[PDB]
Amino acid sequence: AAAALAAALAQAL
Repeated sequence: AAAALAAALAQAL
């Protein structure tokens, strides 16, 4: 998840 979520955030912002 750490990977999944970090990327989620990066892209969102």
